[PDB]
Amino acid sequence: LQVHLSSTCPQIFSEFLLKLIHILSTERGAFQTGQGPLDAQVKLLEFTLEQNFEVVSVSTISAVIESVTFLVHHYITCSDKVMSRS
Amino acid sequence: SITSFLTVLAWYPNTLLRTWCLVLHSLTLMTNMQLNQESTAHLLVSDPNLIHVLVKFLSGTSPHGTNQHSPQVGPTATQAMQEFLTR
Repeated sequence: LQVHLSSTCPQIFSEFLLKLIHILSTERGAFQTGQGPLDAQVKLLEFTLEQNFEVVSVSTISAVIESVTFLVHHYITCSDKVMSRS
Repeated sequence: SITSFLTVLAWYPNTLLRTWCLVLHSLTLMTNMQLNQESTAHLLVSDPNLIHVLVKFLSGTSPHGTNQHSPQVGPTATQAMQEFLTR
């Protein structure tokens, strides 16, 4: 997908991918509850890292950053009471 | 006092399971109390925050759970909830 439409318009796809990120981390999302393929998630996110985000709209980046910060803060502060090693 | 506890529990997310059993134990203990003449059980049931706390309790999300293998609460919590509901 990236190699086929990067020539024309990667920006709109970047906006779509950020929309996916927002919906997967919103209220009652999959990421917070921990379900879903972990390997797929890490592969998509690492692939996302390599994209260029030059002309992405400010509103969607602001929405995704606020959502992820709230989720991760509530995760770290309310972290688990035990931890098991092998 | 009861309204304050129920609203803060319903509002507060990520309440641990050990705290959940402590809460359940205290709720049995407080329900044994009378108030000074409608019953306390009717008051506790009437408000919807009891729905919200029970939904949180029975959903067993555990959003910090690195070990979400068995969402079971253990026999102690099950016996505590059963006696509570019997009350």
